[PDB]
Order: sequence, then structure tokens, then C-alpha cells
Amino acid sequence: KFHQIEKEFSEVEGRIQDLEKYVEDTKIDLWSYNAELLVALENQHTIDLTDSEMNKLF
Amino acid sequence: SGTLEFITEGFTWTGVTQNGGSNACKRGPGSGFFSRLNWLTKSGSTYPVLNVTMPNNDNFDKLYIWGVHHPSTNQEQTSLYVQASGRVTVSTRRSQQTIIPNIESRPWVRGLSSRISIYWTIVKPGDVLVINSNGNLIAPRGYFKMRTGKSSIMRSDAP
Amino acid sequence: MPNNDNFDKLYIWGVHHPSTNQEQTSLYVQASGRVTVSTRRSQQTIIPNIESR
Ligand SMILES: *[C@@H]1O[C@H](CO)[C@@H](O)[C@H](O)[C@H]1NC(C)=O
Ligand SMILES: *[C@@H]1O[C@H](CO)[C@@H](O)[C@H](O)[C@H]1NC(C)=O
Repeated sequence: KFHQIEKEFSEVEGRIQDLEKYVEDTKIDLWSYNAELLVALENQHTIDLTDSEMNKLF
Repeated sequence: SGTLEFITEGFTWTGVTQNGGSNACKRGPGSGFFSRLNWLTKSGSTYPVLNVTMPNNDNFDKLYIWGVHHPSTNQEQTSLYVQASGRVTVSTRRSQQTIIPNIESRPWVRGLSSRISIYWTIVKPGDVLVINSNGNLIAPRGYFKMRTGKSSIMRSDAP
Repeated sequence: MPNNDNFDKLYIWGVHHPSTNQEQTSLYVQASGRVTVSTRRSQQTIIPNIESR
């Protein structure tokens, strides 16, 4: 990603600023969810496939 | 745009004095001004109605930077532009920006109570730049060539 | 009015818009008023409008 919107503001402007803040705050929350969920699913699967490998050998 | 590539244009400003400067904007020991802007003032005892045109015959968008002077007193206004109330208008075939300067004192900044308002215009190919002024015009010296790219800007104090 | 305190001050002000030229002169003498509020960073100039609403 290259040129993006401003994410920090030195002064109180109003309606447009609130929207810019909201858009970014929204973006971060959605990606933070995706990250948390992904690792949880990957870890559960890793634990299962390793236990599976033991049983296959048995 | 990712560039400050400036191309100078001739612009004929008849009946006015060019290249005005100030001690607030010194270049060397003597006074000066923004290099990309041209401060026009009266010639003798007259400031005529300026009516200049600059066409875009090239295959790109031109970015023009110009301004409007805001004197602190009515005497300042008249000494520079003769007329008690100036006016600046820049236009293209599809758009227009008209501004009447306001005479007003501000808190002293670098020993000055006056200011300049900066404006910008984009001219597409086959379009033309029209500048009309009876006073207070801070004329452009040319244009900046516009680009579409992967460039940006960042605020940081990191080495 | 200078700000010597350690916080931001919010100022609320306004501009009167008379309905007639007679009202304008009766209140403010001059046929056309003007209001300007400024700081070192900002400026707001407003020219009042005379009109029936
Ligand atoms: C910037 O580039 C233009 C290209 O035509 C040239 O005319 C001009 O002299 C250059 N200016 C500087 C300061 O290099
Ligand atoms: C400026 O030049 C244009 C050329 O098309 C002309 O139409 C216009 O009348 C001129 N300005 C004035 C104030 O006459």
C-alpha cells in the first residue's frame, strides 16, 4: 500500500475528521478479529494433525 | 504526484510592476519572495484590469499555484493596487474560482499583520487558463507537471 | 483575549443579519457591517446579509 488517508490529526476539525477516524477504527477492528480467529483455527488444526500423526504410526 | 517539476511560462503582465518582495521573505542580504509566485503591484499610478490567457496544448494535466493578497489597512491596499477593492478570478472551460480580498489586520507574524491566501487550479489538455484581475493578484510563474504514482508523505522524527 | 492557561478554550460568537437596510443603520450605523475573529493559526471573516426572510 502506498498513498493512504491521514490517520493522525493535530487539530479539532469536525464531521469529516470523525468519519476518517471511524473508517480506520472500523478497519483495525475487523482485521484484529481476522487475526485472532485465524491463529485459533490454525493452532487447533496443528494440534489435531500432530495427534493424528501419532495414531497413524500406531 | 511525487515531484516538484516546475516549468516556467512567460506570462505577459502589462501595466504592472513584477517581482515584488518583502523583508519577511529575505533571499540573501536583500528582500525576496516565493520563487514560484509573482507579486504584481501598480505601475506609476495605475493598476489596469489584467486579462491573460495560457492554453494547454500538451498531453498532460498542468497544476498552477497562485494567490491573493490581503492587506492590513486600506492605505496599504491603495498604495499597492490603487483601487480600494481588488478582485482575482481564474477560470477554465468547466470550472472557476472568484475571490474578493478582505482588508484586515492579524496578530503579528514575522513582523507582519498581512497575509496571502494560496489557491490552485488544474488544467486538462485542450483546456485554457484564464486569469482576470483588477488587484491583489499573486500571479503564477508557470506550472507543475502532474503525475499519477505510488508516492506519498509521512510525518516522522526518525533518523 | 490571550490564552495563558494550560487548556483549549472554545469561544462561541455570532453575526446579526438584519431584514432591512433601515434596521442595519438603526443598530450599527454603517450600511454594511463586518465581523472577523482570528488566531495565529486561523481566521473567520463574515459579511452580514440584509434581506427579508
Ligand atoms: C526544472 O525542470 C525544467 C524542465 O524543463 C527546467 O526548465 C527548469 O530549469 C528546472 N529547474 C531547476 C531548478 O532545475
Ligand atoms: C479578456 O479577453 C477575452 C478574450 O476572449 C475577452 O472576451 C474579454 O472581454 C476580455 N476582458 C474584458 C474585461 O474585456
